[PDB]
Amino acid sequence: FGLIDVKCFASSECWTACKKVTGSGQGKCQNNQCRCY
Repeated sequence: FGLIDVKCFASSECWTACKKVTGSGQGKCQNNQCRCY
């Protein structure tokens, strides 16, 4: 679904990230990248 490359500080950031772009705040960080569903 959502896959991005911006530095995760935590999965919970990916939420605000995915939300900033779209709103689809349901996500998880990988390593230092991040993904929404």
